[PDB]
Amino acid sequence: MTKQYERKAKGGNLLSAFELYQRNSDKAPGLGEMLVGEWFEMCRDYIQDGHVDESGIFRPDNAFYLRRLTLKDFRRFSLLEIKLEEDLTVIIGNNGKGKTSILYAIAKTLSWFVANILKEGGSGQRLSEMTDIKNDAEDRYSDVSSTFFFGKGLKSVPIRLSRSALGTAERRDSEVKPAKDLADIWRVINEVNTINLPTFALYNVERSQPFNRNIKDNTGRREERFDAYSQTLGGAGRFDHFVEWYIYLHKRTVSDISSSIKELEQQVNDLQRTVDGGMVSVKSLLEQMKFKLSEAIERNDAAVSSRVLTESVQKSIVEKAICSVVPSISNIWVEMITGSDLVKVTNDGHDVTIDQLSDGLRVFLSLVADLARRMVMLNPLLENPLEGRGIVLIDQIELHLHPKWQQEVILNLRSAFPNIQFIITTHSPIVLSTIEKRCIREFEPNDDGDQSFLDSPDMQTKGSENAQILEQVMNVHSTPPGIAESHWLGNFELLLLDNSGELDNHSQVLYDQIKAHFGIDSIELKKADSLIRINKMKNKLNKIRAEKGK
Amino acid sequence: GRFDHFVEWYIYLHKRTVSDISSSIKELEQQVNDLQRTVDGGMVSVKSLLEQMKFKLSEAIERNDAAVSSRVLTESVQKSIVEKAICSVVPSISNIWVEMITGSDLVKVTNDGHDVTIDQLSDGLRVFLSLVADLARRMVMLNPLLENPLEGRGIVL
Amino acid sequence: GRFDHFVEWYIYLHKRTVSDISSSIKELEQQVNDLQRTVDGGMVSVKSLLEQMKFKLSEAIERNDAAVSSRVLTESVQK
Amino acid sequence: MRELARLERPEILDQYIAGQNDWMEIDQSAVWPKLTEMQGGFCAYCECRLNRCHIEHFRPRGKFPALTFIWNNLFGSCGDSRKSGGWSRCGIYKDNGAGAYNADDLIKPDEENPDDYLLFLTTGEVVPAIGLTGRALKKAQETIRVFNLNGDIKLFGSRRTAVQAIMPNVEYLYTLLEEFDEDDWNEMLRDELEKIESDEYKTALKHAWTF
Repeated sequence: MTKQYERKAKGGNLLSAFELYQRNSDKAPGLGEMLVGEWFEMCRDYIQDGHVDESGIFRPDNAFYLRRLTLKDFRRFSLLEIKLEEDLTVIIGNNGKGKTSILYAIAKTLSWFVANILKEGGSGQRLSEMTDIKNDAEDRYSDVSSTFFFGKGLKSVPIRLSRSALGTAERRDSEVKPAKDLADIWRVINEVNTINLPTFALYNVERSQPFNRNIKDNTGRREERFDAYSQTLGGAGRFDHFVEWYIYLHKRTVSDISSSIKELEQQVNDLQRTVDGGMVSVKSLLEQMKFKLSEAIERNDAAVSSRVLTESVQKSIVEKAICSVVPSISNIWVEMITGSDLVKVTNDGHDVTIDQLSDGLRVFLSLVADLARRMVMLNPLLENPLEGRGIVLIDQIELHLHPKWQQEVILNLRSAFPNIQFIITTHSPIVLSTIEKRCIREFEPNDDGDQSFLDSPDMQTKGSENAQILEQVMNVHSTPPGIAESHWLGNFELLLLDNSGELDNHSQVLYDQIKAHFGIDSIELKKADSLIRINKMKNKLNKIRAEKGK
Repeated sequence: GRFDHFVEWYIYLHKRTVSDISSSIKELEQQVNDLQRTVDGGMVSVKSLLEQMKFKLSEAIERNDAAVSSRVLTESVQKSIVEKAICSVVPSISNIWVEMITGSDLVKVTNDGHDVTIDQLSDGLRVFLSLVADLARRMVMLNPLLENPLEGRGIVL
Repeated sequence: GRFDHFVEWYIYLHKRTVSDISSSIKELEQQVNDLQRTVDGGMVSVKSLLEQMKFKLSEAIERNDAAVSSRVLTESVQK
Repeated sequence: MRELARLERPEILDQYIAGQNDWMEIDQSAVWPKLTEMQGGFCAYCECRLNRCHIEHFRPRGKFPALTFIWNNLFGSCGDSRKSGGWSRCGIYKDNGAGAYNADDLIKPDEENPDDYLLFLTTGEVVPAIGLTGRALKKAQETIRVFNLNGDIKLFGSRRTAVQAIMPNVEYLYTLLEEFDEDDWNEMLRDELEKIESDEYKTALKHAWTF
């Protein structure tokens, strides 16, 4: 029984060494000398092995991603099976096809991972029993089944999330035990030695929110590593946490690390000045600063010590990520005015404060900044913490973005975060023009929920024109059919072939409408002119062929 | 906009359909439909009490509608004009109503062919429905004198 | 005592028993009895094309039995 | 569409007779090399490349049960029935969408010529041919209405860009009519008639090239 687990550990398995570690860790050394150590060393190798390839990107030996997602009686899906790619998966379809529901189900699945990492025996989010159940289904329960991949030793991590409507005879339940096991391995090896936890994030529609800038949310917690999991699957990027963390980094960079720690010891010396002035009478500030020293001792020791890298390097890395992914903003830095601490960026050469940034350049910075924050806080043992593993669920990456800026958004995101499995659900063809054919899942525009598969489009979308992607993949005309001014070339050809290619009474006046509408330099009039010449000299060929024949 | 105000005004306007507040109409709503249940014109002497039970109830519900058709708006006419505007503009919704077959006031639409709740809609059809529904509400309750209140003046950004 | 939950429960119970199995089956039975007391002599022309509501009486009898196929309080009996 | 040369009846379907068994009993692989020789591996309804394909019955099996095993009813279909819903063109659309139609209200590519009843324009849109009135005009409308040529986006846009991709070719080849002589300039059009058959769209480019 022990021998089978040791043979499985020799053959390669993360879970097989875990119960061995749990059964030999509770006794004394001598009986545990090198016994616990070899399984700890092998487990930490299986988490932390990685190599630098020929392109310079750190690639882990045991990548973590989601393989398959199965939705049974979930919202509008009868029984839907989706196979997800390793690096990027795009789900496209009309308004009404459940492509936000897919991200919602994956986020509900990842909530168990996040909660069980954060607290031992924790509980993640659960499916609702009012809206997520299919109102047409007669089984009155819905289950969401996912499979996770964590290397060759861990081929499958199953998880099911079940929910039954009220009134059922049998209470259907979840089977989140393998997610519990994997997050237990990560948490109990992280509590004793530092590792690189993965990033789980969901960027839903509710990132499109105004900035308040008067935000005095609870000061003190926004520098601890497990704060990076705080409301990370909520749907909205925690730009509040990012800007509080960035003011923390600016103050610590300009004061705490340039000329050592000073802002605490100056008021320590103030207390040593005022401690023997007679009657003391200062008990309100006698103790509220004394634990600030304890805070800076037991929280900054991780960030300065060998587990978490240098804070100035953290600032440089998050600034580099922001100016690399975010299109026109090229630098981000903080001003300290009398009574205020405000962050300003260089947008198109103009120093613009965050609150008056544009709504299409601020809700993408709210994504990139928060994502880069969570990677640099959760993956500190890397030269580039943006190369850490994780799963990120972006909903409508093309939100509030110009078509000029949609041509590089997913290229910039995949360049900055190579090891993140992005799962995006876009509407625009221009985003699809930068994404491979195999990375696209699609919904046909007749999709009442019965499909057991989502398949890629037939034509390649990586270099195709936007009109071709719109008119072959998304099933939309290039010129609108609800406009009588768009069918004028077709009516021109009908009225011109009615009278054998002569501009007699109808084709000439309709040509005048085309010329007066589209313009002299218009490509539509260019086709019209070319077809006029080609079809006026066609009667010459008709006469020549008639003379040859008879 | 105020989509919660539109939803509250919509369920209010549906519950007031068709008895209003003059009452009058409420006192011509309950007992009128209960004549044919009990005694039906007296031992069924004249069964329907002429054909005036149809044609909107002997044009006496229409008594508080003939000067309330286009001088002001009848609340059933207000509800029908808002419904027509929503189904005419907003895409992949072709019917909208309020149900209380359960215990809650909830509005439903007919997304594609499936009768789903507004909270069981998309996030791109519900936003456009909120815009069109709220704007059509403001036009029908700011233009009482019009035959079609959506043909009124205004500026919308 | 919560005279806030009672009002919601009461309006809930009135809503599920107004457009459902409700206090209208007595009105339907009285309508059928009053029509039958007059068409007994003759003139079944007012019964032939009003037979749809008389069949809808039995249709309203249908879908009610599942509410009373068990020993539990009906939502219109609680009210 | 195209003249399909109905060459020879295969001997696979001679043993099985309609009425005794349905269409599902025969294996589907013994008829496709017989059909692809005369079709070129093409749906002859959307005039259409077969990346995925199945066998389509020109007249429906449910209405005329003793017509399936004649071999005059078998053609290729743009797409396959295994899609959980299928496409909206060629063979699937007639059996799934559209509505009521008559057997004589349809054009059959085996003997009837589609050149003089329907007309492929340069914009990718099909129209009825000029001078056409009456029952044949109603047939020319009805075939397009049931086969969705004026219709689904992936067919209409692809046909439009395939015809529009050769417009400079047609223009510059035609503008040298006075420069070149008779036989060596009609040699260009026989070169096109030897060129176009290794493409998806043949009669649309025929209508774009000559008339």
